[PDB]
Amino acid sequence: IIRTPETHPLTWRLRDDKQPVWLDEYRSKNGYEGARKALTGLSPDEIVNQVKDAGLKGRGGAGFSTGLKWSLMPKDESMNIRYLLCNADEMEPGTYKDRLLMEQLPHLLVEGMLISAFALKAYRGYIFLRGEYIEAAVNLRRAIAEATEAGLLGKNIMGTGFDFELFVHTGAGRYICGEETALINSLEGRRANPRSKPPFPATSGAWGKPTCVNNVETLCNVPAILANGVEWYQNISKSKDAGTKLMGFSGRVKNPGLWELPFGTTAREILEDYAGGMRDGLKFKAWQPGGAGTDFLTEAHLDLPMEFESIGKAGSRLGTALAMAVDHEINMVSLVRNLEEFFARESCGWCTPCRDGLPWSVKILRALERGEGQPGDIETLEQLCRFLGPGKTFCAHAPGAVEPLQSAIKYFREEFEAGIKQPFSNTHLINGIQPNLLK
Amino acid sequence: PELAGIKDAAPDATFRIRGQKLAREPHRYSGRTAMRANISVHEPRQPQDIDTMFTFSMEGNNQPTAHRSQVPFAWAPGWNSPQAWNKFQDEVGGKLRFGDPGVRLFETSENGLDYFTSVPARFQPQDGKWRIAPYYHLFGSDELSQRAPVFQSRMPQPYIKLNPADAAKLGVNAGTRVSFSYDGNTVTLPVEIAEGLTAGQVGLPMGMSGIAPVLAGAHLEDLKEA
Amino acid sequence: ATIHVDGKEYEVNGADNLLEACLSLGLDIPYFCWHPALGSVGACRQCAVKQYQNAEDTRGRLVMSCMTPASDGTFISIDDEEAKQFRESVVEWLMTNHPHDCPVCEEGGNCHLQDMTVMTGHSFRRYRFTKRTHRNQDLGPFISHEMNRCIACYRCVRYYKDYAGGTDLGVYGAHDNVYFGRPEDGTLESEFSGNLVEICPTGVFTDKTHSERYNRKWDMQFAPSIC
Amino acid sequence: EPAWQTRDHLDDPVIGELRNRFGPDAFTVQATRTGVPVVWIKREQLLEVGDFLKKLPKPYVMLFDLHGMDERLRTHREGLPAADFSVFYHLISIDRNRDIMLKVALAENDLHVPTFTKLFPNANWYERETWDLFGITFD
Amino acid sequence: VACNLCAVACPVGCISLQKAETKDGRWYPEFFRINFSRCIFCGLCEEACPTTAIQLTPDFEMGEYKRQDLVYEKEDLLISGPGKYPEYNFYRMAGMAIDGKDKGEAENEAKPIDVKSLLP
Amino acid sequence: AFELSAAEREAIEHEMHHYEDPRAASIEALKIVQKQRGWVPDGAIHAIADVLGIPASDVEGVATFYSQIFRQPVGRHVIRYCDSVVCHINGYQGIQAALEKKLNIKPGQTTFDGRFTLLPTCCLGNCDKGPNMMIDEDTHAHLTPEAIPELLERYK
Ligand SMILES: NC(=O)C1=CN([C@@H]2O[C@H](COP(=O)(O)OP(=O)(O)OC[C@H]3O[C@@H](n4cnc5c(N)ncnc54)[C@H](O)[C@@H]3O)[C@@H](O)[C@H]2O)C=CC1
Ligand SMILES: Cc1cc2nc3c(=O)[nH]c(=O)nc-3n(C[C@H](O)[C@H](O)[C@H](O)COP(=O)(O)O)c2cc1C
Ligand code: SF4
Ligand code: SF4
Ligand code: SF4
Ligand code: SF4
Ligand code: SF4
Ligand code: FES
Ligand code: FES
Repeated sequence: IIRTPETHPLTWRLRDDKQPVWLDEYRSKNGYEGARKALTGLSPDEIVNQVKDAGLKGRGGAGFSTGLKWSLMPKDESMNIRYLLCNADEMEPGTYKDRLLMEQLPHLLVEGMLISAFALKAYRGYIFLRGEYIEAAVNLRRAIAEATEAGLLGKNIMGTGFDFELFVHTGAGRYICGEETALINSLEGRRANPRSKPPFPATSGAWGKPTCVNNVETLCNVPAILANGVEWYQNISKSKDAGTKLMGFSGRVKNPGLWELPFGTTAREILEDYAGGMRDGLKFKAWQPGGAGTDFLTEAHLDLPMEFESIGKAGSRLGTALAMAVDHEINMVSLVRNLEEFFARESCGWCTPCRDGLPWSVKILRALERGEGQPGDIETLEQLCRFLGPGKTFCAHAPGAVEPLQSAIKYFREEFEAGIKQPFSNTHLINGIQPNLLK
Repeated sequence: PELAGIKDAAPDATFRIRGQKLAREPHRYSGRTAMRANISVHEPRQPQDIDTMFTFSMEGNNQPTAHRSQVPFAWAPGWNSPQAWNKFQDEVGGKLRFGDPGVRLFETSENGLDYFTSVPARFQPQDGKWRIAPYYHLFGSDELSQRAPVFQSRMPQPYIKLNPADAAKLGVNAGTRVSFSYDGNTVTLPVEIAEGLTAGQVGLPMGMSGIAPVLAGAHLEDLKEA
Repeated sequence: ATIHVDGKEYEVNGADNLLEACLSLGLDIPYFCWHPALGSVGACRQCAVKQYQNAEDTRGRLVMSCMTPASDGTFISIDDEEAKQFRESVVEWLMTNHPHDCPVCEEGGNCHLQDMTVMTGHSFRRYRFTKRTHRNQDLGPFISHEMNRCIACYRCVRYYKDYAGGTDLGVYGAHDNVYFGRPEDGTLESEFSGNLVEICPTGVFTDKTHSERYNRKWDMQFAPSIC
Repeated sequence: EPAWQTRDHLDDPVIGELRNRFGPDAFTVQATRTGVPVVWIKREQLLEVGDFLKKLPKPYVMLFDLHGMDERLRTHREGLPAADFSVFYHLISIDRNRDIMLKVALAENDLHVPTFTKLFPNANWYERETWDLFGITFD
Repeated sequence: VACNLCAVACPVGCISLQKAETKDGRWYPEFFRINFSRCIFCGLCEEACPTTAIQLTPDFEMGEYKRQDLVYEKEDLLISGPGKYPEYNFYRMAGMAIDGKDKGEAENEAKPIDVKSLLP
Repeated sequence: AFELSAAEREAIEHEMHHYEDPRAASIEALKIVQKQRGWVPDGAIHAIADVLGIPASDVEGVATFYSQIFRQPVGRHVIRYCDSVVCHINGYQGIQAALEKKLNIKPGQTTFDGRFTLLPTCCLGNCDKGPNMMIDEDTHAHLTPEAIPELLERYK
């Protein structure tokens, strides 16, 4: 499969031996041309407007418009100090795209951070990277040193006079750090509790300054827009969501990997034409479209385009667009128990429904796994689904926690009902006291 | 006449809330026929309060809407914690509903004072005299709070504070005992080294046992290692 | 500002949030993490009300009254069925790990958690699993520590650190193992650490000097006095 | 609807009869959980209202109860007339299997009500007890 | 455990007690007196007791010569066994640590997990 | 008794040079102490707090918040096996059983000689090559229960 720069703006300059592309090879393959154009012939407001009308949406999983998020920065000239943060955390299970994007193409991320910092007038930039990506950290630090040596970073970048300093901040292993306000709290050396919005980080983010947080893939989509134009980016795919997207199927498939596809690609082509379908002797049962925090979908939803609006109307979310396939061998109750165990142990502990209701669901699913389920357990799980939704918890971690549980209850209720064997008992008999025999 | 405002600090003993006094104890006060039953099984006469508007019983008023400023305790039905003060306020976190108790004795004067001309000279450390620098302690300087037995475990052990230069001049380290005479009475204390204390001064814990608060600003003689 | 709570019109201060505005009007909304002197953080999720967009609105949306401004022309419901169910569910979640301690707890009869458990109408337990436990710390001669009773409302750390300026109290740990205390055993160094026994809505921080000769709040004879 | 629900009992025919006889503004209907219509009557119309209830087609023939209430400490008096004290009259019609509670509001200084003894003779002891325990004079 | 629920639930107010604590930390009544000349034998204290400590027993023969002797102290009330509830123990339910029962050793309790523990 | 080394103090101060607030170097300071000594001992919290100018309670809250900062002594090599959903589908349970059989310990425990510390961990971002594990700095993919005893002997 040939990868031309016209249709694969992100993964065309990859090497077949999975080796990182350094500054000489990156600049040979049309490197920093968008950065040169943006920092020489374009105003920062012009770059922000170009990103806004290019239709670039957030690649983290929420789909918010990048230009709209950039336009919400304050217009005051007294707010000179500004921060641009790259969310290289990628702690969601089933997500491995930023690792590939930063282990072998770090200069694309560096160029995108440079363009976005010039557009946002961001005086400093940080890459909030997870601590498990050691080789990605090494490659990013080497690329930053190479760009500083070549004058692409630091003071007086290519004669413009714009000063930009880029740092790499390694995390210490917590899933909630990927949330943008919790990312800002973790960057400030605090416990990674999220913050209430409003105020949004564009108004008062890192250290009270205007701050913009963007995913790795969004900032990697930026230089192609700035180098090839808005009209080229709008014409990659004939869908509502513009540009390409890193999609891929994982989990007991023939070719578990990652590819770059235009928006509107149906999920069957990713599973069959790219991942090779399921393995030998295993048939399809379910799939999660966008990582661990998304609703399960059945085989009937496999003929659906991978867009935000299409998966949103199906009762799920596009998410990171890295789908995971569940075969018939995997028990749904055990899978949901594993998911909820992860979600409960990665709670930040700030708010009551997540902190005290996810362990209840975990214990219920543990009992259902061992056949110790009792009547009212599935009702308790449904009540937890209703009361851990959006607006009820302080952040969006717990709605994403209860999405797979409620989708698996909706689609595979016979597996959850098979775990209820024992009669409900909460009390023991106390000798001398007759119980209130409720009927 | 300068203390004439103390009449309005609280209403007199004839003050009533719709004819009844203000209760000192909650409505569910217990053990009234047993708390004194070991002394005598006959219940004693309820203590009369001729001095104030409060009664030594629950036979009184503690309504949050009662027109008064003196609230003995906050209780409302359904609110047993200190959050019942919300029920006792006009707005939550503001003032009490019918004004806070207490009246200022004087207003702000129409005209001010003159400038105090007497600027003191700078501190000069004289040989053989040690200026007493007061060190106050929240647990130990107030007279009656020292008598509280729970404060002894919280009260610091009393040392004397010395500058590093003065302690090196006297040849004393941290923790050694030095003896000094004030008003012809020699007392001994251990030493801590106070870096921030200016030389020529010695630091003393005011209000402790044997060290009066009147010693602040006084001088010390013959302060030497015991 | 003008708000409409449960079909009744009220005039409030627009600078206030909905929780303090409704509490100033005599309405009873359960709350844990909010304090009048500390501000709003939206942690405990107990103060839920149903906000409607306009007067002709049936769906509404559950919002935190402590985090929602009492702006002019607001429409909310406290006694909405879904809001009552959510507040009862929050109390129930707090009760899953709470120890069976009220007879031997100095906060009994003076406990905000007891009052809000009764206020939401939650008296039936369906949780059957284990309750998490914690070791206690020695906090000095004045404050007794009992971390089993904690509901993780963050009022102690907010008061002690942000308000009182203390440094030796903090929150440690993670998801449901959040621990509120000192990094090591020792006396609380703040001169205003004693206000924790009223700031804490549970019996975690208690008056040790009172706990020596303990009696319940209803058994006390009180008077207004000056320190 | 449960039996303990708060009701105004405005569908009671006695409310319509009182409205037709004395006017809509002559009394105030209070919503309670007593299960009976509670009607606040002016003091000067109490004997007229009692006579009208006594001469109904299925009349209120028994004075079930008559007593007082000290309203001075009552905080939740929403939907109620201004009253330092009040006197209530519980009357039963056996032919209707119904009952009505009339209520008269009294100021603290003006604690006198016309006597009900000319209509119901058990009001003698009931008014003596109300005078004894509340200090309300019955003229 | 000297929780004082029986004293406040008494409509006559004829129970008086004071909480004391042993060195292990368990609560107990320092004294416990009941004025039986006032008691109406209504059983509200036994109903209010969360530990089944106070109990009303089938014994009516309580006549006395002097009214002072109807004040029963703790030495006249505390019996040698469990009475009508032979097995209930409040201190196996309470989270408070006492002698022979540490944190996590009560019923439906998990062992305490330190915040310094390596498990996520 | 704890004392920060000169290299540790220099690295921590250089980390405080990177931010406009010295508190922002707390996670990196804890990671520096952990890299130098295997874990973060009790006096290291007060030492880092004294260097950074923040309370020790803040440092302790940060250290106990993050799972990759060890506040208890660990072994000379830390195995971190993924127990998330994709590695559950790919069968991490056989890997965990093989590790528990070879090391004769439970997760969260260390070996008797202090050689290995077994720990579950969140998703390692290598789900397409699952199951995955992370020994001290090396990530191993495509794990099989037969290859675990061979893989463990190369970490002496
Ligand atoms: N590995 C990953 O990348 C993961 C991604 N996610 C995704 O995260 C999503 C939730 O993201 P959140 O940030 O919690 O919520 P969100 O959807 O409200 O915010 C997403 C972005 O939109 C911006 N935004 C939205 N409304 C705004 C406004 N009015 N003003 C300014 N900025 C505004 C925010 O600044 C933020 O950058 C989930 O839907 C899920 O798909 C979740 C878990 C892991
Ligand atoms: C619990 C939670 C975890 C998240 N983790 C990540 C993450 O690891 N990486 C990421 O880019 N976004 C993550 N996000 C989404 C961010 O909040 C935010 O949308 C993103 O970092 C930047 O937005 P963008 O997609 O417009 O670039 C997470 C959100 C939540 C609620
Ligand atoms: S839902 Fe609540 S407790 Fe859970 S991670 Fe978000 S803020 Fe923290
Ligand atoms: S803190 Fe409150 S609810 Fe908890 S044991 Fe004490 S009195 Fe009971
Ligand atoms: S110790 Fe008390 S004040 Fe602190 S979080 Fe827990 S319940 Fe709230
Ligand atoms: S039985 Fe006696 S002691 Fe017990 S509550 Fe009744 S009157 Fe009081
Ligand atoms: S007898 Fe029972 S109710 Fe009374 S104080 Fe003792 S434990 Fe409490
Ligand atoms: S009081 Fe509003 S969420 Fe806690
Ligand atoms: S699920 Fe194990 S590496 Fe992602």
